[PDB]
Amino acid sequence: DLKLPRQRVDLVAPPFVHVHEQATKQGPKIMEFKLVVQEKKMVIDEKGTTFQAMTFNGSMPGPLMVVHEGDYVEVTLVNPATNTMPHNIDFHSATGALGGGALTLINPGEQVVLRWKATRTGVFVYHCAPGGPMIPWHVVSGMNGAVMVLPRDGLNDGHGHSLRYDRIYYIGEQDLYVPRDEKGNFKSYDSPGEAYSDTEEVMRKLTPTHVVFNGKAGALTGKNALNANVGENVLIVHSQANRDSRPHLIGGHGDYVWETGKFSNAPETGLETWFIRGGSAGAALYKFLQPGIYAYVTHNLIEAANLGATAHFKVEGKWNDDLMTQVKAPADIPTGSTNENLYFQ
Amino acid sequence: DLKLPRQRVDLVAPPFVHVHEQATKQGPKIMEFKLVVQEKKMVIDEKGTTFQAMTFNGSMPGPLMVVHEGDYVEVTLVNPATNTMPHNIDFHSATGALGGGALTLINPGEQVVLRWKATRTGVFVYHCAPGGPMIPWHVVSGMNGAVMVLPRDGLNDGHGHSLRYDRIYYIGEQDLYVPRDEKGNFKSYDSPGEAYSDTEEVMRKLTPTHVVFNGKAGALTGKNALNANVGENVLIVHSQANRDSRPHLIGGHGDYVWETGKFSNAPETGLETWFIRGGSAGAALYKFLQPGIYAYVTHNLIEAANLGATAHFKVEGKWNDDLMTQVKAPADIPTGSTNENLYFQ
Amino acid sequence: DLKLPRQRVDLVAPPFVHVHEQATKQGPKIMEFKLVVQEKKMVIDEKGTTFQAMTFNGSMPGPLMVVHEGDYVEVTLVNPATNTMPHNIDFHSATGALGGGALTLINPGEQVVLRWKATRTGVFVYHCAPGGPMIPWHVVSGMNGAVMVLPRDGLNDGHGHSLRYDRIYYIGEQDLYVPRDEKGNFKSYDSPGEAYSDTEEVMRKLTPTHVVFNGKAGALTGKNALNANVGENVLIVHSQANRDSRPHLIGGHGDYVWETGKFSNAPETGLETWFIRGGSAGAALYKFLQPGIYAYVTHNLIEAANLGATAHFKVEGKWNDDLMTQVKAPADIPTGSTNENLYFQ
Ligand SMILES: OC[C@H]1O[C@@](CO)(O[C@H]2O[C@H](CO)[C@@H](O)[C@H](O)[C@H]2O)[C@@H](O)[C@@H]1O
Ligand SMILES: OC[C@H]1O[C@@](CO)(O[C@H]2O[C@H](CO)[C@@H](O)[C@H](O)[C@H]2O)[C@@H](O)[C@@H]1O
Ligand SMILES: OC[C@H]1O[C@@](CO)(O[C@H]2O[C@H](CO)[C@@H](O)[C@H](O)[C@H]2O)[C@@H](O)[C@@H]1O
Ligand SMILES: OC[C@H]1O[C@@](CO)(O[C@H]2O[C@H](CO)[C@@H](O)[C@H](O)[C@H]2O)[C@@H](O)[C@@H]1O
Ligand SMILES: OC[C@H]1O[C@@](CO)(O[C@H]2O[C@H](CO)[C@@H](O)[C@H](O)[C@H]2O)[C@@H](O)[C@@H]1O
Ligand SMILES: OC[C@H]1O[C@@](CO)(O[C@H]2O[C@H](CO)[C@@H](O)[C@H](O)[C@H]2O)[C@@H](O)[C@@H]1O
Ligand SMILES: O=N[O-]
Ligand SMILES: O=N[O-]
Ligand SMILES: O=N[O-]
Ligand SMILES: [Cu+2]
Ligand SMILES: [Cu+2]
Ligand SMILES: [Cu+2]
Ligand SMILES: [Cu+2]
Ligand SMILES: [Cu+2]
Ligand SMILES: [Cu+2]
Repeated sequence: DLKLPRQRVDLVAPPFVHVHEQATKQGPKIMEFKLVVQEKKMVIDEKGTTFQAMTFNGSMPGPLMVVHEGDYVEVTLVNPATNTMPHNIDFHSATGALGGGALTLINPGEQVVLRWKATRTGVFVYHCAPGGPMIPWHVVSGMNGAVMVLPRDGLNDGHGHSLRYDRIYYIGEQDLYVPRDEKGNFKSYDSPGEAYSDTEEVMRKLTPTHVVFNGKAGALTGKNALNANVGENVLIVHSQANRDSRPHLIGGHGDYVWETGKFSNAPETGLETWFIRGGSAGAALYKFLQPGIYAYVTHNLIEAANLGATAHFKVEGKWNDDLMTQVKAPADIPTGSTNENLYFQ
Repeated sequence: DLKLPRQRVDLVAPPFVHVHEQATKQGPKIMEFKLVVQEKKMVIDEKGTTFQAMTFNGSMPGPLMVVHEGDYVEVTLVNPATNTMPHNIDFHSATGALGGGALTLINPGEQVVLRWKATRTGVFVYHCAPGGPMIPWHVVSGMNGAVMVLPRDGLNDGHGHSLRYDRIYYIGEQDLYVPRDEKGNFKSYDSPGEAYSDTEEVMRKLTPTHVVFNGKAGALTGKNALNANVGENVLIVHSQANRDSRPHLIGGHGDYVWETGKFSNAPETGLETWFIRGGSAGAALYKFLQPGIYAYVTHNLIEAANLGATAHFKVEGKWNDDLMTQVKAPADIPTGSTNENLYFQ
Repeated sequence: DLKLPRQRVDLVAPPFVHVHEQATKQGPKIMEFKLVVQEKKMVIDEKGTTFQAMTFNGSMPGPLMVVHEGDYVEVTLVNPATNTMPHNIDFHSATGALGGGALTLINPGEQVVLRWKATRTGVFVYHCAPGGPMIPWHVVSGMNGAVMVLPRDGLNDGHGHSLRYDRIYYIGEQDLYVPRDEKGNFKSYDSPGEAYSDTEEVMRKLTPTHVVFNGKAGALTGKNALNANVGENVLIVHSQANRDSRPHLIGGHGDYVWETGKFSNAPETGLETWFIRGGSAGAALYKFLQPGIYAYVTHNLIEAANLGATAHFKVEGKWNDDLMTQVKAPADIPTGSTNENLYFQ
């Protein structure tokens, strides 16, 4: 019925993004994606805490899908017979049938094929939503990702100037609700169903035990730091399917930020910290101007430092002393200093 | 002193809205409204939990008032002698005297008449605010609503195009703080004053026990779903007098969203999820393009599914297979499938 | 190497702001500031609760620094030998080295001199960030302030009209996490290090015990209310280094609000309530139109009334009955009233 060309897309694991064009002269295509549900125990923190995760394609977040405005997205959702639970998918990018949820409920051993027209530009959450209390539980178990629908002319600054990224990273932020025993130790379970009742009790109090990027504390630090170079314009897509976040690049800015995540709106310029409303994706462009380590956090610093929500960028390049310089290295305070005359003493 | 024409307005119970014009050629009027305080026990959840509510006109939220820029709003606030508590009203739309609170404190058996000039366009919270700790307690007991001040030319897209709604609904979202006994069961009381001390202890921990639309879990689901038709442009006014919310229409979008709720600002286009800051109203326009059930949620899905914060729209019309279609109904996974070669296994 | 003129700035205690120009015809300068770290026990609430604070210049918040775009900011950070902890500083305004943190770690008895170029306009957080879990702990112990980088032409409305304030106030909002004993009483400690382990446990649950302006409940009420006059345009800078806030001026508005706090973006007009994302500063201009007391709150009214987050403005001037008037003072309800016929009874 459609007859458009069909293009198969091979998804890649976050924080990386499958190859795509920003600007394109190709016409609308049917862009074919496969997502395979995987329930599995995963390690979420640096102490080895495990929890019964439920994922799209084995990762938290699910992979970033990228298409262009006016493409059709044909998703094969697969629920392997090794799974225990029904699953489905809601695309916040899509129109109708609860974002596709009402057309994609599949039992273990089943798959389903949904097509949705990419009529709305931006970054959007996709997440599982089987019904009722199963909706939050599948989402905070890991079952959420994002899709980016680019304008065919690529990004602009909303003032008639093209914007182009050298690199793109997808940061999925996950709130997790891990039960504790009477001693305060995280509990383990043999299956998601066995973890449910105790997890729902934690969920109800609305306070995550962990807030993680790329599915675990430390996922995107040290060896797995995100690479960049001075002069590169980097797009940082950030999603949170359930809970607000306030992203901040420590020692940088958001040059161009779509915090509500929709490219029909002009981005804000020069932000320190932006805001991802729970149930959405946003995006920030930044041109690195200085080398070194940058931390990328939610700027609830308790969440960032103590519940897992810090990533690192390692940026190669030459230091710019005009932007910042240490004028005097740490030195003993002048014995002659008169700090005891200061107005606040 | 004023001499302008006086127009009496009959308020209607949320989520409906009293009849009004969007664009008008009438000049400024004195728009006369009556709000009557009602303290009463109300059922808030589907298990029959009751709590000692305090309301404007017997509803949570209070009714939506609609006037036009440059109208004067003359509110008679009535505090029946059957009430136990002083009450007042703060209009976030109004200028001076703590929004009118400092001019409207009335004991049981009293009424008061306040006039405020509608100088600021948008949707705004109104709420009770008697002083001190009584301010949050009266508000999270139910004593909040909204007023919409339309431009005389009606809504625009901020780019010189008129916007007109076919239908308007008012979604008041209420955080509730219901005490529990040592067993975890919700406690009942014979009066608001008797509930206060235990409720303040819950309030202090900043975690609601319920987050409800139109005063109770399930208020706007099943039989009470909101009606619409394909092709109708629907305005959805959302308020939260105390606590942030992140509205989302599942399977739809916000075509035009004023999340900060003020019509002097151009709306954002094509949002997935928006943000109502506690202490404000916002509004979203959406043109329905697909029939069926839509859920309207705060996209903290735990709040939505587990603490009461889901409404439904039932939309009549023809399905558009071009926007979305089920290409293949659920089927067993191809025995020939090679999902064990997938990159994440 | 730089040779620009050097201008020393004497900081003043919040909520006041050191003298500065809005529009300037001076060229870029090296603006010299000194911040001295002070660890000290401070009183945070009206019951006399103390906690082991850590401050810049003895205040919560740290003082507001004001410079202009293209100035260089040369900060001497001093860590007196009477302190117990290493400290540093991260300027969200600055580019490189984690905002300066990675260049400013100083032990007790040391100082350091950092220069950063003011390339980004707006209000920005600065805060301590020594590393790891010490980052949130130093920030929620008090170690955060703000810097404003004005355009050289001063503020504009983003529509080619100059905006000028008559007065400026800096409201730093602080989330505090004070341990409680088994009885619910706040605990005291002899040193920050002794308070740490019990404070980290409170921090982890993400629910402050206090949310204060200018370092304590009641800091900016009664005798310390903020002064203004009818007709004055007041800039209200609001920062929160760790946690979201929703500012509201009760009986007023935000005429011009930069809630994300960056002057390259046009402000929103006529807001009721705005949103400061944790890790940022924002700013609102308001022209007072009515005299009397205004409360300035976070519009989580529980936080405002019950956890300390209310300031007052006392505004001198003549009452404008056209904007608002009490038409009828409180009176007994007309015996003849027919309120029992009302639709909601
Ligand atoms: O806006 C992107 C895309 O959405 C559609 C619906 O699929 O239009 C919606 O938004 C338009 C612009 O705001 C409105 O004019 C329209 O009424 C609404 O349906 C597409 O038409 C549009 O290309
Ligand atoms: O958090 C309370 C209490 O629980 C203990 C175990 O008894 O540690 C648990 O909690 C810590 C913070 O979440 C985790 O680091 C640890 O993994 C977990 O087992 C106590 O150490 C702690 O005081
Ligand atoms: O903005 C709506 C309405 O508010 C008033 C005050 O009642 O003006 C305020 O905002 C104006 C536009 O931002 C400012 O120019 C003005 O200084 C401020 O008092 C009305 O004048 C206006 O019609
Ligand atoms: O929530 C804790 C604990 O309390 C119990 C009663 O002992 O149930 C209460 O809490 C539930 C969630 O809020 C409610 O559904 C119910 O209405 C309430 O009485 C336990 O069932 C629960 O485990
Ligand atoms: O934007 C203020 C200031 O920031 C700099 C970097 O110091 O520019 C950044 O943002 C510009 C405008 O968005 C971009 O064009 C640029 O690529 C980015 O580095 C300065 O150049 C500018 O004056
Ligand atoms: O808050 C719980 C419980 O603790 C007590 C002391 O036993 O009071 C403490 O908590 C109050 C609220 O935070 C504070 O006003 C007071 O300063 C603090 O000591 C009880 O009174 C209260 O019920
Ligand atoms: O600047 N980072 O917390
Ligand atoms: O798309 N709704 O959770
Ligand atoms: O209007 N203040 O809560
Ligand atoms: Cu699922
Ligand atoms: Cu959703
Ligand atoms: Cu009241
Ligand atoms: Cu209010
Ligand atoms: Cu410090
Ligand atoms: Cu920071």
